[PDB]
Amino acid sequence: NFDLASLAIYSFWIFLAGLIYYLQTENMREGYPLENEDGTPAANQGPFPLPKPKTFILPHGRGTLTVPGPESEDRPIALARTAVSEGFPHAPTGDPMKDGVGPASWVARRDLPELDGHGHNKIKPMKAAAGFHVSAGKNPIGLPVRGCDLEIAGKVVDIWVDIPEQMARFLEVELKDGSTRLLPMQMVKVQSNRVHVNALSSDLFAGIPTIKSPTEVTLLEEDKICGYVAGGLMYAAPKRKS
Amino acid sequence: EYQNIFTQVQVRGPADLGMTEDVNLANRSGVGPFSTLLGWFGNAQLGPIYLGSLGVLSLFSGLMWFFTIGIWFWYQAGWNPAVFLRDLFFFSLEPPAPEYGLSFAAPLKEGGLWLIASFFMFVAVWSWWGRTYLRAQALGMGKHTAWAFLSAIWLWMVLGFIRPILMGSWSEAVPYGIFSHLDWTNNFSLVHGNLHYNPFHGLSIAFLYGSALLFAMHGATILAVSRFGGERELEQIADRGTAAERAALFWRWTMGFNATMEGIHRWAIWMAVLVTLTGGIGILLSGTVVDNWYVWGQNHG
Amino acid sequence: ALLSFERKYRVPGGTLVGGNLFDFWVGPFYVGFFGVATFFFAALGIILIAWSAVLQGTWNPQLISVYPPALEYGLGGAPLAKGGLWQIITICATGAFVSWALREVEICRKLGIGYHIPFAFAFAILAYLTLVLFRPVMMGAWGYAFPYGIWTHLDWVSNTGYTYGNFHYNPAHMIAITFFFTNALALALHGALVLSAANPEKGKEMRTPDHEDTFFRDLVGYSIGTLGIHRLGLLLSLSAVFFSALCMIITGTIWFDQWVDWWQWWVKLPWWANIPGGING
Ligand code: BCL
Ligand code: BCL
Ligand code: BCL
Ligand code: BCL
Ligand SMILES: CC[C@H]1c2cc3[nH]c4c(c3C)C(=O)[C@H](C(=O)OC)c4c3nc(cc4[nH]c(cc(n2)[C@@H]1C)c(C(C)=O)c4C)[C@@H](C)[C@@H]3CCC(=O)OC/C=C(\C)CCC[C@H](C)CCC[C@H](C)CCCC(C)C
Ligand SMILES: CC[C@H]1c2cc3[nH]c4c(c3C)C(=O)[C@H](C(=O)OC)c4c3nc(cc4[nH]c(cc(n2)[C@@H]1C)c(C(C)=O)c4C)[C@@H](C)[C@@H]3CCC(=O)OC/C=C(\C)CCC[C@H](C)CCC[C@H](C)CCCC(C)C
Ligand SMILES: COC1=C(OC)C(=O)C(C/C=C(\C)CC/C=C(\C)CC/C=C(\C)CC/C=C(\C)CC/C=C(\C)CC/C=C(\C)CC/C=C(/C)CC/C=C(/C)CC/C=C(\C)CCC=C(C)C)=C(C)C1=O
Ligand SMILES: COC(C)(C)C(=O)C/C=C(\C)CC/C=C(\C)CC/C=C(\C)CCCC/C(C)=C/CC[C@H](C)CC/C=C(\C)CCC=C(C)C
Ligand SMILES: CCCCCCCC/C=C/CCCCCCCC(=O)OC[C@@H](O)COP(=O)(O)O
Ligand SMILES: CCCCCCCC/C=C\CCCCCCCC(=O)OC[C@@H](O)COP(=O)(O)O
Ligand SMILES: CCCCCCCC/C=C\CCCCCCCC(=O)OC[C@H](O)CO
Ligand SMILES: CCCCCCCCCCCC[N+](C)(C)[O-]
Ligand SMILES: CCCCCCCCCCCC[N+](C)(C)[O-]
Ligand SMILES: CCCCCCCCCCCCCCC
Ligand SMILES: [Fe+3]
Repeated sequence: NFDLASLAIYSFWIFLAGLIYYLQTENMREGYPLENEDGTPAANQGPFPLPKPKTFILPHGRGTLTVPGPESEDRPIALARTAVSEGFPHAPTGDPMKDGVGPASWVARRDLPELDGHGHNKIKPMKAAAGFHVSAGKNPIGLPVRGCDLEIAGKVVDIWVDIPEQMARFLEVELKDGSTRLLPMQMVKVQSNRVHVNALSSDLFAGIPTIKSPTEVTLLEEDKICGYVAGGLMYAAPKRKS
Repeated sequence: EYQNIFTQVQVRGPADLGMTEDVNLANRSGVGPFSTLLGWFGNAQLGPIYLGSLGVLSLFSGLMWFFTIGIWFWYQAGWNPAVFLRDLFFFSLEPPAPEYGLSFAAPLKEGGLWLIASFFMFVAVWSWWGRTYLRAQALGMGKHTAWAFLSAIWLWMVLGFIRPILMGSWSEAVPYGIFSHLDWTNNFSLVHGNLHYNPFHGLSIAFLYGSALLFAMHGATILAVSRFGGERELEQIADRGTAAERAALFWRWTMGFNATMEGIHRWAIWMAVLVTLTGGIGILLSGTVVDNWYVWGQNHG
Repeated sequence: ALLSFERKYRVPGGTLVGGNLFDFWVGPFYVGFFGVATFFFAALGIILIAWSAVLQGTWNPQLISVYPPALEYGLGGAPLAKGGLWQIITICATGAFVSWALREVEICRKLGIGYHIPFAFAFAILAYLTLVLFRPVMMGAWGYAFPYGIWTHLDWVSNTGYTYGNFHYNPAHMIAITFFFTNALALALHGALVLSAANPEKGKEMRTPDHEDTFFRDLVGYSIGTLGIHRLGLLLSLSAVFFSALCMIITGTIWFDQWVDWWQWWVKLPWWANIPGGING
């Protein structure tokens, strides 16, 4: 009965159980311990223990990250309980786009730009990135930008490029008042005559968070920008035509 | 809506020459041309490439392996280019017949050429393995790639080398031919009593299927959150953003648990690596320990 | 219980059906209307499999096997224990899979993310329906579908394959296998690359994505990039399942011979069929 193949297949299942245990605890380095909806630690944390901490040494003198560690949202959250029991939605108390909740949420990432391997800003406007140019597809610069209400909101003045990846990440759009906003590349349709933005009506473009420097964008800013624009799919759909 | 499967606007700039770290820059090629065609799906830049001693050695033995097989195919084709093209998928360089055991004294036309080809292949693959280790070390990286590559090498080693040695003859090894190695694979299952009943073969299939499941899930997930920069996975590990949080919450709400940006890549590497790791065990045990998997299975239910 | 960052995401809305009626969670699990539908189809299909196991006479999971109707039933209904349980379970399985995908769409909407995931899940549903619905119907009988049992469905794979010789020779099957192999290779590489950058040599800072591109250019002269590798992973796995479904939809419907025959056209073309000496002469 107990031959070598049998011993091997039993040994593998013991190995695999250990491997799954390792993999699951490794995947608990963010977001745990579990919390109650009031924010206090939950009683049932599951059958897997928290992993012991590990450290990353970040490049360019940016410090170290130790996970897991005591965590915090580091921002106000404008939502209210809608039920005494757990499991029910929390409703926005205010303007969810402006308050950045739900699909418009952003994370308090570092207010510093991501850097490339050489310590330079990873994302730059094309007008500040020597050599870069549109090499294929429709060049959107100078094209008009149109929201889901079919009204024009501005025109494309530049493209923000991921230098190491050679990839367009943001369109910079000038509004009727002369200020500009960044629009994620993944959220626009570059057409032959226009750029169409389905997520926002023309009058919600001005509510896009602004950046504090004309030639760089921080990780915090990217998260606020991208979360605002994505939250338009749920919270601007009243103003989305047909 | 835009799906981000193909790039909308390609942008091009000066070629990226790469990180330097401890790389010996003498062995780096020049920069190749940009490919607009490739640029629709991924990066357009071609090269540079690093070519040091192990690379050159690997390419050399690699081509020798290729040439040995090719010369034999021309011989089987009576040096006729039309017969060559017509029967390309049917030619085969077979190992020595069982009579020659593990001897290296088989005449070329009778399996000697196979041993010579296998020698070249063995040098090319192992020097390529060393190259994936050293290319990582020169850049200060972890050795995960070289380790993952060892799992693929394991199954290849079992098939061509370890199992034939434990069996007592080179004739147990796999022939070099398109259709002939398919026939080898089917005959191997018949001879060993149906590989479906080899539990390590079943495990290998679960991890192969699970690899397509996992990459579909992870590729789709990252694309779904690329509107938040989700594909910048290294910085999302260092400084979790809403891309990582939505990615995790999609899967928690769907199936009740989730990964982290770093941890999904540990799931990924093990999923794939287990394919050939269990596969190699299952092949290694066939004919050495278990002769008939179906009959073995019947007494272990 | 919530992840530490989860609460700000737990807002109302995004449902396709039923408004706020099913817009709630059970533990980590989002429900929704299609959460309820999934549960109903799943519970009913599991009950039916219990019923089938009673009729079978065993409760050992490795012997339960719900078979489809005999070929003589063509495409007609069958009595519960002569293939009808298989038919109702296939309805429930189909219902549960589709409900699962529509629940995923509701979750995508609530989170504001793309619909890629249920789109990719649909390819797997397609493949399942190719084997239990599309191919049986085109062939004229439910009995061409596979049985629901751990080992019996493997025997079905083996019987179906060897009906056509060595299934290896099916050229759509070769394409599908090539994508499955290349996908596991790409997955190993992608997992290793990211981990090798986030967990570098002892004594070193975390690497950057620039190190990842450089490693792959040094290794093979090309780097697809961070967006490209996830595009590729999705394409490889989806293409593998797509050519899987293709290789079966055409087997027994527009091709009936041994698959090795498909390659004998290239063999006996009239301008070189007769040249002697080699393999095919
Ligand atoms: C795809 C082409 C063939 C086929 C060919 C093979 C071959 C060949 C093999 C399997 C194997 C398996 N197949 Mg099959 N299989 C098919 C269709 C299916 C379907 C289906 C509804 O279409 C299902 C659920 C399964 C399920 C299974 C598992 C029992 C096992 C490992 C799969 C795996 O890990 O995948 C990847 C998925 C994951 C890693 C995620 C987890 C999936 C879990 C494990 C699914 C379990 C389902 C459970 C047994 C049944 C339902 C439970 C309900 C409560 C009723 N197969 C078709 C007919 N399958 C292998 C085996 O060991 O069989 C004994 C094997 O060797
Ligand atoms: C009639 C056929 C038999 C059968 C016989 C076998 C046999 C025999 C074997 C498998 C193996 C495998 N089978 Mg089986 N198999 C059958 C039915 C199935 C079914 C099914 C639908 O029923 C499925 C899904 C599978 C699936 C699988 C895989 C899980 C597994 C291969 C892993 C792998 O990645 O290998 C591909 C990867 C490699 C071979 C490693 C390659 C590594 C080297 C280093 C690469 C060198 C490259 C070289 C240098 C050239 C490079 C060119 C450069 C690009 C320039 N089989 C039936 C029962 N199967 C293998 C296994 O592990 O079994 C346990 C195996 O050996
Ligand atoms: C696992 C069990 C069996 C097996 C079962 C199968 C089955 C079944 C199938 C294949 C298929 C293939 N197998 Mg096999 N195969 C085995 C072991 C091997 C080994 C090895 C080092 O051991 C090699 C080099 C190959 C190579 C190959 C390719 C010809 C092909 C596509 C593989 C793939 O997806 O690669 C992933 C890698 C890449 C995408 C990178 C680039 C790789 C290039 C294309 C491979 C070149 C190899 C060789 C030099 C090519 C000569 C080409 C011209 C004819 C001149 N097999 C073992 C013995 N293999 C499929 C096929 O199409 O067969 C006709 C197929 O249907
Ligand atoms: C002796 C057998 C024959 C042979 C005959 C066949 C036959 C016959 C078929 C294949 C098919 C396949 N073969 Mg073949 N094949 C052989 C040898 C091989 C070898 C090899 C190394 O030699 C390889 C690599 C392959 C590879 C493959 C794949 C291309 C394909 C299986 C994947 C697929 O379709 O997934 C598709 C995926 C699915 C069907 C999964 C669907 C899952 C659903 C949507 C969700 C399930 C949920 C579950 C029930 C719930 C789980 C709940 C949880 C438990 C909580 N075959 C030999 C020569 N092969 C199959 C195919 O192409 O099918 C289309 C097929 O039918
Ligand atoms: C974990 C399991 C999976 C896996 C993993 C894996 N494979 C790997 C790795 C990893 C982690 C590597 O790091 C390594 C690598 O470098 O990948 C980029 C490798 C790799 N896996 C490879 C192949 C491969 N892997 C396979 C399988 C798998 N690999 C598994 C599914 C398969 C199959 C059969 O399924 C194949 C064919 C290679 C791409 C590469 C190993 C490279 C190597 O060993 O090279 C030595 C050989 C040569 C240098 C010879 C090259 C030249 C040829 C003789 C052709 C010449 C043609 C002609 C002369 C010229 C034509 C020119 C014109 C077109 C212009
Ligand atoms: C298309 C590429 C690959 C892929 C993709 C994919 N699969 C997916 C997804 C994606 C993107 C999901 O989002 C989804 C998911 O949530 O994953 C966690 C899913 C998923 N893929 C799964 C399984 C699976 N996928 C597979 C394949 C693959 N899926 C492809 C290779 C396979 C196999 C055999 O290769 C399996 C086993 C599940 C984990 C999950 C879908 C879960 C689901 O639909 O749940 C609803 C249903 C139930 C809770 C139970 C229903 C029970 C039935 C009523 C009764 C039993 C019927 C069944 C026919 C019996 C079968 C017996 C077997 C022995 C034959
Ligand atoms: C970058 O990103 C990434 C991540 O992130 C950072 C990720 O994580 C992931 C995710 C990947 C991983 C976590 C890796 C591991 C995953 C794999 C290896 C893939 C394999 C997956 C598995 C094997 C697990 C699959 C298991 C499944 C399918 C889930 C288990 C099945 C269930 C439990 C289904 C049950 C849920 C259902 C049916 C939906 C509805 C739920 C219910 C509870 C229904 C109840 C119905 C009712 C009627 C309840 C009634 C109650 C009422 C009325 C209450 C009333 C209230 C009052 C008080 C009034 C990826 C890909 C990623 O790339
Ligand atoms: C004009 O044409 C020319 C002449 C230029 C050509 O060259 C054309 C070339 C071709 C047409 C090439 C055709 C090539 C193929 C068809 C390749 C197909 C190959 C496969 C499908 C691979 C099958 C599996 C191969 C395996 C399993 C190899 C195993 C190798 C062993 C693990 C190595 C063991 C080592 C041994 C036995 C030697 C021992 C020596 C030591 C030092 C250890
Ligand atoms: C007798 C049968 C047993 C198998 C025989 C040998 C087969 C060879 C297989 C090797 C193991 C499979 C690969 C391991 C998993 C993938 C790598 C990984 O995740 O761990 C490596 C990790 O630490 C990083 O390396 P370092 O940077 O050096 O710490
Ligand atoms: C509760 C379940 C218990 C099951 C029974 C006990 C365990 C069974 C036996 C063995 C399981 C062994 C699993 C080992 C997983 C691999 C661990 C590992 O590789 O650690 C080092 C690694 O981080 C370095 O990676 P990097 O940090 O990326 O370099
Ligand atoms: C001199 C020019 C010679 C050109 C020769 C071209 C050879 C192309 C071969 C393989 C590419 C496919 C690789 C797929 C695996 C990628 C793994 C990965 O994760 O890469 C991410 C990205 O590259 C970093 O972020
Ligand atoms: C075979 C692959 C399935 C692996 C199963 C992983 C189980 C993880 C469940 C952990 C529960 C997490 N939770 C909800 C307590 O936080
Ligand atoms: C690392 C992820 C773990 C995935 C686990 C997959 C479980 C599949 C079980 C297949 C059973 C095969 N067999 C012959 C031993 O029964
Ligand atoms: C192999 C099947 C995997 C199923 C995993 C079930 C979902 C995880 C359980 C969640 C339970 C939550 C309780 C503590 C929060
Ligand atoms: Fe990734």
